[PDB]
Amino acid sequence: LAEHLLKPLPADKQIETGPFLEAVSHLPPFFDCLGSPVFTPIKADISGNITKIKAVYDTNPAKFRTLQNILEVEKEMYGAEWPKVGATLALMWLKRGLRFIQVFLQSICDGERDENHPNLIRVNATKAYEMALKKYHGWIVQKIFQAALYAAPYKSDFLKALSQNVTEEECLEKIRLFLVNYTATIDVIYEMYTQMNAELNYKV
Repeated sequence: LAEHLLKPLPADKQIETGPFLEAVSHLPPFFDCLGSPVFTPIKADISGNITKIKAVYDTNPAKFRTLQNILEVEKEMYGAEWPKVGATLALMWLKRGLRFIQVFLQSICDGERDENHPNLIRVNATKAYEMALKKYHGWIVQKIFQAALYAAPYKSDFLKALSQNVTEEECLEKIRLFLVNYTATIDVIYEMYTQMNAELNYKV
């Protein structure tokens, strides 16, 4: 996780597309090590969106140099169907998966727990869900998330699975290091969606 740090934001806060895609491509693999087939479609959703944005970038790397460039080019290129089209739409859903991961990891690092059930991660995952995804899901997918939640590993096991023979405390400090530029980048992407009026609130 500290092997594939995101770059810091440059001074103009424009995120280069190519390095962003390379960086977040390291995230989906972690899903194969959570110990459950329940995670397979989740991995596919995030990976799928990365692939869709990459395929749009690959057509013209210079025109799509930055994430901002993607949104503004597609707005011009598509007309009325935008922002519900192309790499803009894929990144809109990608950012919510990335924010989910962010809120979950930060919650774990901040020592948030259920006193009653201390070695579970259900409260951390639930907070992350509420903050990033829930309002974009209809009732059925919410019900599926609730069920899926029970495939979650124990906290102790989750942390050991992300790690080297290293203490839990060491592993968390490494996660905190990863979260610095990760959080800043996602925040800038959310801000970009707001400024460009590209955010949509349809539920699935």
